[PDB]
Amino acid sequence: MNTVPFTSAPIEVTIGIDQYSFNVKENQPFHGIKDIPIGHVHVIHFQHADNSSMRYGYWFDCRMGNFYIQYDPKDGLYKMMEERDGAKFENIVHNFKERQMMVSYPKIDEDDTWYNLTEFVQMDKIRKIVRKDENQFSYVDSSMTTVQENELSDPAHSLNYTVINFKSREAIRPGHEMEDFLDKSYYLNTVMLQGIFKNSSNYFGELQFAFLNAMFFGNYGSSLQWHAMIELICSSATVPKHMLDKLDEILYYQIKTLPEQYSDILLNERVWNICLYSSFQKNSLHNTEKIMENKYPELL
Amino acid sequence: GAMNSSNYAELFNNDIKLFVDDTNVYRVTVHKTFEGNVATKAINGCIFTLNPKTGHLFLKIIHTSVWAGQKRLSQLAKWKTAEEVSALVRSLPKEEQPKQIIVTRKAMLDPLEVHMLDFPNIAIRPTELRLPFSAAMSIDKLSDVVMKATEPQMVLFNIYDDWLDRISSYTAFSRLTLLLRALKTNEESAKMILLSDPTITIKSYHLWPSFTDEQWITIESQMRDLILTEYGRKYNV
Ligand SMILES: NNC(=O)c1ccccc1Cl
Repeated sequence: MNTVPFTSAPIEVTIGIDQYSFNVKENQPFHGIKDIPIGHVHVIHFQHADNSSMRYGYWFDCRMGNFYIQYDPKDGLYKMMEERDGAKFENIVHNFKERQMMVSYPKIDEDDTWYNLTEFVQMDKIRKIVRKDENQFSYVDSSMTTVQENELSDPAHSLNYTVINFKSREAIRPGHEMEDFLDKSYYLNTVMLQGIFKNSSNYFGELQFAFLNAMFFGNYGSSLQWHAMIELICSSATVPKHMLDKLDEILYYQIKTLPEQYSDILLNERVWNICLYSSFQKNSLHNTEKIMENKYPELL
Repeated sequence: GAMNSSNYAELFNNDIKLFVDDTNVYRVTVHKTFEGNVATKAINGCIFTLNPKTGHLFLKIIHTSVWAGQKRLSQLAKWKTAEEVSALVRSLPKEEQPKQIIVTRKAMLDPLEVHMLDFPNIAIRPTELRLPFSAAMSIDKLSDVVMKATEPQMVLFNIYDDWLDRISSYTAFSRLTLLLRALKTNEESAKMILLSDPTITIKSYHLWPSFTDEQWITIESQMRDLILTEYGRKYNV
């Protein structure tokens, strides 16, 4: 179990830790979060009480270093930092725990939700999507755009997701125009899986990370990326059986976890109806279609 | 974006553009089988690709053999159209390639865009105009060459004959669409109108009859009467 201590909480803020969130009042005696499960990536995120504009946050893995949060009054946000002096850090943490100024990451023991939403997400891959190589953790916010968005403007603050574009030369082989546009298997299996991602786990990991940035930061480009990666699988006639079964599980938990009230802006009606009812894989997402129909029958 | 009444004169500026109409690509006759089921028999088709400024018509004849052993022919027909348009642009010298290609039905947008990915600077556009190009097979000289074809074949026509010697492209296009609209609403009456007077002939080297300016006004008036009429007979007004 690991700990992300806070220097202080000078401004009122809603703090998220994975799928949990809690309110901290201005200058309340809050010194961080403890009992964080080792073995998963985590995201700690912020919405200031005064300006609900700009959700923002940090992806991190506690196995990769000792991290803490410190409000910056010049830039005006809670920043993640790394403490290199391990003894300084253990001593700081121990003192804050003895004075019980830390909230406890509140995992129910039956609950595999976070694992199921991050099964394929690795920090090393996050740091290639989010380029800032002097830190071991990665900052994301609501307004960051994607590489493909900037093509259609600051490349350093971008999300470098894999560009997917169904009407592109990459996606369409000369002489197979109709075949490849109507059955995307070539583009999924040869171009993307074998060529770019190397395996399905890296593919699912980008997909999961895209969903998580869409849901926690309302990042619109991430939501385009999640839907694009789903649609590419659903629109391929030929998909390994193991990917389909895993895809159904992944989407199941994503749909389960989405706040009900955010479904109107995070769920693309065209992509879902196509994926569940028209596509080659319309019969292969049983869990996902059952939860979608019982929870959001409106969209369909 | 799309093409409509507000930007109508763009057709006749000096940017090369083509209309593509796919409505006669896949043509069938529906009939009963001995068992009393229904079957289709395909007949030859054509792609109607037209430079509205010059009148040049690239008529790509679609021989029924291209459907043999294929499934989902209506969908394949859009992609075959796209493939033949893309082959045509590539066959044209660079300075003759269109800057825009306007499709008369929106289902052609994606098939054409995909086939023309190599040409990022050619705009593929739809139109809100209800153009009567499906009636192109009511022109005798075009129907004849299509039905006689024994193999795939492209013939290059000029749909305006020599009208551009006497009238502008805008007026020529307006005559052409009025003639085709008429032939589409009442083919027999329209053809009766165009050929009643045996003294006006179709030159061996012309699609339509050799009307004077005055006779063309009479003709044009008679086609408008036909189109308004049939609109009564059809709607009872
Ligand atoms: N009739 N067929 C033609 O190819 C033609 C050639 C020059 C001008 C007009 C026409 Cl109609």
